Amino acid sequence: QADRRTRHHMMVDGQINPREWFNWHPKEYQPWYFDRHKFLYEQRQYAQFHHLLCHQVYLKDMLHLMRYPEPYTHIIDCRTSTQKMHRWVPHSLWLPRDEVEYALQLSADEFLDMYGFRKPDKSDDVILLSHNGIYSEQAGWEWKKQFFQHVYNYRGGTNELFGESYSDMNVSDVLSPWKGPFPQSGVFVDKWSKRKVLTRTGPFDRQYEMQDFALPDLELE
Amino acid sequence: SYTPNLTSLTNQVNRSERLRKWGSAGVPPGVPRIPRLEAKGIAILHESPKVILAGRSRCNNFDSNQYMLINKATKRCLLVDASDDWPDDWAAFIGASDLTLTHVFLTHCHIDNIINLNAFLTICGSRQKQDEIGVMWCPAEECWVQNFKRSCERYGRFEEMHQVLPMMCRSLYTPQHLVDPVRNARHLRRNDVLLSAATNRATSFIDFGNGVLLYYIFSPGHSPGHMMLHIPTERILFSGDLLFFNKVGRVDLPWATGVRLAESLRLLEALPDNTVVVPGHGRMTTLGRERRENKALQQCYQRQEIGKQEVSVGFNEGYL
Amino acid sequence: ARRKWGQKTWSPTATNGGAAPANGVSAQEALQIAYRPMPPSQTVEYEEDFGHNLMIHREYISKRCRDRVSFELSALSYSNLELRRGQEHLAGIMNRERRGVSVGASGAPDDQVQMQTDVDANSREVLSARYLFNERRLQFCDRFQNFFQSKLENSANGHEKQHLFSLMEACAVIFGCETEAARETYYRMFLGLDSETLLEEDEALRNRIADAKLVQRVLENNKGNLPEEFEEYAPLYKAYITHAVGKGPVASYDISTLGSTGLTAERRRWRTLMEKIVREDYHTMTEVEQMDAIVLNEQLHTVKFFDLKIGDAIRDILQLLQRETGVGSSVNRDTPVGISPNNPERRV
Amino acid sequence: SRSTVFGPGSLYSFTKFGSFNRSPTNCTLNKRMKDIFRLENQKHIRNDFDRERRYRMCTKCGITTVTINFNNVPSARVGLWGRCADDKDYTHHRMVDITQREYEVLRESPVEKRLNWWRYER
Amino acid sequence: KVSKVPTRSVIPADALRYHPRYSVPRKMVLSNTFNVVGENNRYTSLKLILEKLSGHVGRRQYKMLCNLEKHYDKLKDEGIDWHELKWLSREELIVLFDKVLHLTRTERAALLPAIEAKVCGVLRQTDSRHSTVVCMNRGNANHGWRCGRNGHTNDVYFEGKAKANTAAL
Amino acid sequence: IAYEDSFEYEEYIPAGGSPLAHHWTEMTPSFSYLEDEFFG
Amino acid sequence: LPPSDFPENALLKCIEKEIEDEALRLDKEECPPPPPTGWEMYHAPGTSVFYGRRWWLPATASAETRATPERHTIRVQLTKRDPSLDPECDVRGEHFPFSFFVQRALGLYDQSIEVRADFVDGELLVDNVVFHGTFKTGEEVRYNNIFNGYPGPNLDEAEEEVLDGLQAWLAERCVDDQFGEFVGQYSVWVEQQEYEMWLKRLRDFVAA
Ligand SMILES: [Zn+2]
Ligand SMILES: [Zn+2]
Ligand SMILES: [Zn+2]
Ligand SMILES: [Zn+2]
Repeated sequence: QADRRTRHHMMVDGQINPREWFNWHPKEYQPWYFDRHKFLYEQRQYAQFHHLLCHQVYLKDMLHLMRYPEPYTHIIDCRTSTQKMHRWVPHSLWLPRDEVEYALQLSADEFLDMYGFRKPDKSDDVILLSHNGIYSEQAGWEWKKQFFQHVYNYRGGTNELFGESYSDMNVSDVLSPWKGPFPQSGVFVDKWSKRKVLTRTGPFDRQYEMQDFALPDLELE
Repeated sequence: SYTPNLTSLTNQVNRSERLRKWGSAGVPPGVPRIPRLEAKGIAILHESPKVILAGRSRCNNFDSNQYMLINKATKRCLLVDASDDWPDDWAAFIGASDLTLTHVFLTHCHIDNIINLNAFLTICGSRQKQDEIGVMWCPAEECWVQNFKRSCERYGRFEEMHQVLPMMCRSLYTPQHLVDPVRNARHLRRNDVLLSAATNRATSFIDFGNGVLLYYIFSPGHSPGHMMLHIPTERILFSGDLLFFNKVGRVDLPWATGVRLAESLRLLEALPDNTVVVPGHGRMTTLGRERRENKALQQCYQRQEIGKQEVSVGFNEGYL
Repeated sequence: ARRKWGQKTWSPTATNGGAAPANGVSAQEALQIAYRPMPPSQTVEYEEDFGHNLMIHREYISKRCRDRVSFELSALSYSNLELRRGQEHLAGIMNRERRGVSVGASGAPDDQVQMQTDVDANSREVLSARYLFNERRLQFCDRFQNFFQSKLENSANGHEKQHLFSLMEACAVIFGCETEAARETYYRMFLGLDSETLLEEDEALRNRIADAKLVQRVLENNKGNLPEEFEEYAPLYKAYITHAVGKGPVASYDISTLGSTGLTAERRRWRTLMEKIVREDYHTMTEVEQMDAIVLNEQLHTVKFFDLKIGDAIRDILQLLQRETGVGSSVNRDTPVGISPNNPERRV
Repeated sequence: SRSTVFGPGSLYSFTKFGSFNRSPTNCTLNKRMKDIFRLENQKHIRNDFDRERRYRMCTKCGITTVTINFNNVPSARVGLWGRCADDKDYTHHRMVDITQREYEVLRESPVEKRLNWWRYER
Repeated sequence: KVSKVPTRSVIPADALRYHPRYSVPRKMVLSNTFNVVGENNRYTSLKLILEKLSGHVGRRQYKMLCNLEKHYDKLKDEGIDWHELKWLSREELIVLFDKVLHLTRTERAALLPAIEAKVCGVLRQTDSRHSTVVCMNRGNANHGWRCGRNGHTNDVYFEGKAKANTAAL
Repeated sequence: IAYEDSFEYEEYIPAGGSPLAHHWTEMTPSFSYLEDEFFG
Repeated sequence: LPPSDFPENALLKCIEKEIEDEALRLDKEECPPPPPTGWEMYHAPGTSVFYGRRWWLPATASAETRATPERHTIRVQLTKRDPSLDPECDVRGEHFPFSFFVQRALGLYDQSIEVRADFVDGELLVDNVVFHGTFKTGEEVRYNNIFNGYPGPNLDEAEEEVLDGLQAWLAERCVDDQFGEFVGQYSVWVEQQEYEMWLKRLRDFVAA
């Protein structure tokens, strides 16, 4: 807390030296729409995985499968922390997220030995849950990595079913303000390009765009 | 300008800048060719017992100038910064003067200097058909040779895009082509010299003939390799883009450093004041008038006197 | 001595071409520039004698840098694994440089081909993704098509079709070349069929065959029942045998060597077919060559669309972020929001 | 620019400028010109004895190399301009160690004599 | 002859400033809204000073934590100006800060350097028509805390425009 | 030694002032304490 | 210097080079610069402070019976500068600060009038007049603080009768522009003699 100054060496250009060395150029980056309100994997940095997003099953589908279950629509819990689970979703099986990339590599007999329930067939419907729908989304990506044709995700599984207020506790790794990053300590590039990459135009909380080239606008004046 | 990647296309500030600069069009209008109207003739600037300087001002819409040195004895001419929208007056001038074009000097390889270079070489070699013309240039401008197409993209020079530059062809400094045993117009150019950045007053010259020596000076800041011509017997300094009338060259282009431009202005203080400096753009001046009345040199020497270790001078709006 | 700011001590000239003579430098002058006084505690010197001539190599890497300098700038290899990999990493960087100049700029005018590309901003369809040929290559292209239209119009995907188009287009680029050094770079761009990589695959094949005879020698001498093409299994069998008897801590699980005997036989059959069309010897083809021509035509058709599909994927993201925000609008929906479309209790 | 960040053609790519000649097509020189440009005949290493020397021989192109102070500076860039048997890279050498005495008797011989000495002698 | 470049021994640091043409920049005259000092024109100098005291500061862009822009509306609702804020005594500032403004002890600490120096709230002319430049010179009591330089004489609200005309406002 | 007979006037190095740190003569690495072990 | 035993051969050979060319140069003087008359120059070999000292007798009118002798003392501290801020910060200007004590007739900071002057660009710039000890006003005012004593106002802001009376008091004491030139000359010789001792003492430390 208390507004720690950060140990990065970014700086705005002064009022004395000319603007030079335009084979790198920082400018302010402003996109069209806000993405911070959206789901975490519906944001801007995950757009390329947009076709990898699992189809959504909703609350009413989950209540209908609670009341009237199907033999091959497998409800699977993807929550990892055993200290944060307090209730049982009906007709659910426990396959925690951090083991999924190993779990689908097993045979059916090894799946039965290492989890106590049968391995789902690749044509069976699989429905995944988590606290917010984040561990279930990564698990759905791991389930779609293998050739599983029908994989669905209930976004906000436990927190809407049981009414809890929990989270999957995703870190989203951001450097500590004592950790000095790469381009300050290094002779990987020449001194002009090193000074021109480390400069920015404005405060260092917003996003910027780095230009690899620039030509002078001779047609203005 | 630059390559349109994913970040440049999803940026709203890019569309805001392209609306602010160019209005509702959004695309920059290029730098077009000067038409046959509003074009002036070639002027003979200087006549001397040794050489003759013949030039033409505002030969581009970059507002550059085209100069040629003529040796009175050997009948050999030399173009410097070959960029004229009509290199048909120059070939007719050379043919009606009974001159031989042997080399073309290039200060730096920006688009305001090498836009019509293949046209110069092709038309002058075609007139020589009724030994080819060599090119004298600095290899650091290699980094500006490869972006000749991109600069032809942004300034609307589409007919000069798909043209292999003669500085890119195989010279004597390069490995040779291993052709099938069963051509030499483009495979090898024996007349090509590469200037060295170690320029001195002893041996860094070109023997123009009749005892006239042209000392090339390595002076970066506007370009990584920028070569002035100095003729001390004629008091003539072809500066190129380093120094102009009451202004200096730009630094707001790539591979341009302000402290290199300051060192390039500082390596010019040993010439006399009656040396006529001849710039690539605009009107010509003298070095004494630039020592007295140019504010960029005043700022450079004032920053040097007050104690700046890295003096950085340079223009951000001017000539390319 | 110690210098002062603004005060310089003038020194006389040597009067030998200045500091760097532009006219030239003799052998005895350049001998002193060769064996320049580097500090020998941090300097490596190396010379190789190759018959007539010899080449000197001296590198000095300073002491105030080795904690901050990049591993690529100061290529220090403190192990034999770093020696073999650091040389092979610097192998391809140098080899792409000395090969890439033969077809781009500083190449022969018959060795430079360009592609024209145009992608529609709305429909995202590639229009005119052609090559820019000359008049000599287009005569080869219509010599290809007039022969194959005369063979495939009587029997048998429509009338206006180009038979084996991505095979002859890859062979027309190689045909119009005049330098063999620029010919092998196009063979590398077309699925890596150059003689540099094919002799690399032939070296690893003969190394696996020589290892297959060694495992065959061990298993016969120990016992005194095998797979068919044992040279593919022999890197995996020998990695266990050295692990079993005690000399080696790792056995191998890499199955990339399996199928390589039939794979490298197909690559040299692909290369021999590519040379057969350049010399215009396509007027008779064996049935083994006709199966290879159909396979290689579809393999060469998808390698020229690698960059165009990269830009196609970025154009997907461009039209994605321009979509209407929210879950959608009720005007443009076939399904209610809070349920699946396949729900039995759909219409309340 | 961003196209020249990762090699080939990067900033610190020291092989983008050019290659060596590696050919007998020019400068036919004698044995004295080889002796004056020996590494071992220079003054600064003639009185240097604590750095380690390694004498190796290629069995493919037949070159003789000597490397000094490689244990302190093991640069992988050393010998990158080697250009083995037929315009091949210096990853194709397969060097074998030779002693100091048999380096001197093999340094004067041409490459075919070195390869014949390796294959049919010793 | 080699002419020396004319320099100076003692030069002010304002002359070290950069211009892209190495020349004197254009000083465009302010818009027609500033011709008469009115209630719409009075508090534009107070708004920009509170805007700069809350924004980012320095080459490292240090964000000011205390937002002094929230007190701009209650300052102009009372009818007090930035030039009228400098005329208030010490006892009139404790009444203004505690009762009306409810300025906290850290928000009072970020505003007090602007009141200690008696900054002249005169909009300087600039190269654009919309000017965000306030003269940061210290004011004197003889010239109405307007610093008395460049024509800021005791009623000048904007550079290039008329006086205050206190009989109207 | 006058200025016109100097090594700095052989190149275009000026007579007095700040040293041209990006000139090729100032970028040239000098080791004069090892000069007697190489060129002697 | 064998490289197996001594890994610091890049520094020990460079410092042996720097011993000789600092002695083989002919621009240096072996003798100290000659001080003006009366002044005796002390300097400890390890420190960077050198002291000047002379006795003096003022001009005393005939109404007074006796002229008391004075004690003039010069204290010069060598100027320090930080090279870590270069080439970012500007070149720091060379100036020679010194102290001038005046004691009537036993240390430096008891009953002494201390005046600080700066020799910059060929002229003296008198900055402050610091008092130490109990002095007479008009009562007794004691300045017993030696580190944070009241140094007086700067003379740019001081009153005009204070200025012209002080310069008449300073020109009578033979402290002027020619005296400050010697302090600029003696401190250059002192720093040069300390630098060759610094190079000698560094070679004993690194080689050990
Ligand atoms: Zn230019
Ligand atoms: Zn120009
Ligand atoms: Zn070899
Ligand atoms: Zn003001």
